[PDB]
Amino acid sequence: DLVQKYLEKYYNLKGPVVEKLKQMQEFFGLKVTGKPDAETLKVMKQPRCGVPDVAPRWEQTHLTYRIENYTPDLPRADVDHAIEKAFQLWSNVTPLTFTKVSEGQADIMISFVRGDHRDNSPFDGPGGNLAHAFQPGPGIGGDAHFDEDERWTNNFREYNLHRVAAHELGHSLGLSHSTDIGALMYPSYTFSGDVQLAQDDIDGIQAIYGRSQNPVQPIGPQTPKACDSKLTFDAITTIRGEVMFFKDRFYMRTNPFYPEVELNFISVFWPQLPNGLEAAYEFADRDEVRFFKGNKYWAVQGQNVLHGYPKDIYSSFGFPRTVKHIDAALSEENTGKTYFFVANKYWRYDEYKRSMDPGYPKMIAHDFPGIGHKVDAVFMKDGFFYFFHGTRQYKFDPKTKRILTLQKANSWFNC
Ligand SMILES: [Ca+2]
Ligand SMILES: [Ca+2]
Ligand SMILES: [Ca+2]
Ligand SMILES: [Ca+2]
Ligand SMILES: [Cl-]
Ligand code: NA
Ligand SMILES: [Zn+2]
Ligand SMILES: [Zn+2]
Repeated sequence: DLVQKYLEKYYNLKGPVVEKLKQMQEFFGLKVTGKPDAETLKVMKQPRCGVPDVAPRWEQTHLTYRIENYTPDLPRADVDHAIEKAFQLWSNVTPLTFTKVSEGQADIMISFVRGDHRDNSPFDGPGGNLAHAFQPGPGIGGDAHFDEDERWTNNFREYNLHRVAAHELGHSLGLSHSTDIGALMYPSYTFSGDVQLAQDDIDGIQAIYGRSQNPVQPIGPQTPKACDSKLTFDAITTIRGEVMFFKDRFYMRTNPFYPEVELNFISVFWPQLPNGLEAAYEFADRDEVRFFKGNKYWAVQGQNVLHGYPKDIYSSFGFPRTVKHIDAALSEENTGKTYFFVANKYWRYDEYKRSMDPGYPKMIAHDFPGIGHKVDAVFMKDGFFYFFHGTRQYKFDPKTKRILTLQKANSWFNC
């Protein structure tokens, strides 16, 4: 149905359907069954690149491009900047250079087109297929087509032209789709903060064109792996009955439809949150989650961020200015007491009085023996405190002040 079309378009489906569906589920990290479960269908409905997921190089490293026409969605200058900046991402990590040409036939011709546009791959109206591009070669080789039926933006709203152009131009240069959800070359549209090459993208492009001569040696964000025993966390919170773990740009949480873990961008839920969260907790009575970075914090109700945030922590919680960031936090459901961990110390805040309890830079070591003097992340579940510090997870009883178990940080995951 949807399944048959998707597999035909993207998995070269000419039961052969069952095998193609398994291949699709493998690609997207779904449970490989060959059957169309609700998550599989969710993925199939995601806006994405029109290039298939299943099956060279420009000879020269100096390439030209031409923007044949411009979407009325944005000023021409924003279109030029979005495309220029996309070429720049790839040229930053290779010897490739790109020159914009204003007439004639370039290596890479860029256009905005609707439906049928004369190359055997028609677009499909708003959503679905957002764009496609052709592998290196003569004629239409290199060319990138954007579906004009999309609403193109220059910000976080769907769909950011710069983000999609960086992906399309990857194809133009010889790349194919990645299974890494952190990569620009992932098939489905994603957006998180500033568009950048993941390490997977850098590795893939350099394996075709080589490294740049820049003494830096540009690096990109690596995508966390749930079953990597070296996995550590930025922050963790309970949220409406489940536990969400945060690392860099991503959240992880258990999910029956994914064998190890559901891993996706934080921006799927909360685009306005900054990159690199430091702590998070739920205030259950207000149906609210709060995220901390530096001296600022953001409040959130389900998938929506509240107004007026960020707010600073000094005015809101009454920390002294000496506190420059918080390391971890949890709010205990039946008390309204929030514990904020800051290096080797902790504070207790009363949410209903909206002030710190008396007596409160206390030492973590005095009241939480055995977990060490620093906390990466913490949450509460069934009255226990689950402290994370590096690769180590402590299940700590606040009643007896004892460490029950000590496991890997990734132990909640089906590994
Ligand atoms: Ca479309
Ligand atoms: Ca061309
Ligand atoms: Ca448009
Ligand atoms: Ca932290
Ligand atoms: Cl935390
Ligand atoms: Na927390
Ligand atoms: Zn693509
Ligand atoms: Zn086309």
